Amino acid sequence: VIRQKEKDLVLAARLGKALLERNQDMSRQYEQMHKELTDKL
Amino acid sequence: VIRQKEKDLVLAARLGKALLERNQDMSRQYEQMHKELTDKL
Repeated sequence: VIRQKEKDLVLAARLGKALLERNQDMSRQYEQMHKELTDKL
Repeated sequence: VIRQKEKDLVLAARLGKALLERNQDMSRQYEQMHKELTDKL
C-alpha cells in the first residue's frame, strides 16, 4: 500500500505542479498581450 | 507514515481540482477581456 501511495502521490504532485506551471505561463501570456492591447489603446 | 502520504494525496487531488477549475475560469476571464479590449481598440 505504501509503494502504491508513493506512486500516486508522485503522479498527483507532478500533475499539480504542471498545472501551476500552466496557469503561470498562460497568465504570463495574458499579462504580455494585456500590455500589448493596453499600449495600443 | 501512511497518514502523511494519504494527506498529501488528498492535498494534491484538491490542488489539481482547484487549479483545473481555476484554469477554466482564468481562461474565461482572459477570453472575455481580449474580446473587450479588441472592441475598444
